Amino acid sequence: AFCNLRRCELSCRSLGLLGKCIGEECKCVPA
Repeated sequence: AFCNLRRCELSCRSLGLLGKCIGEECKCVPA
């Protein structure tokens, strides 16, 4: 629906950590 979660998870991996959806947005979180 409103979150391209794998694109988010790989963007977070590229910085150094896991990704999650919030809603119409996604964010990164610790391992």
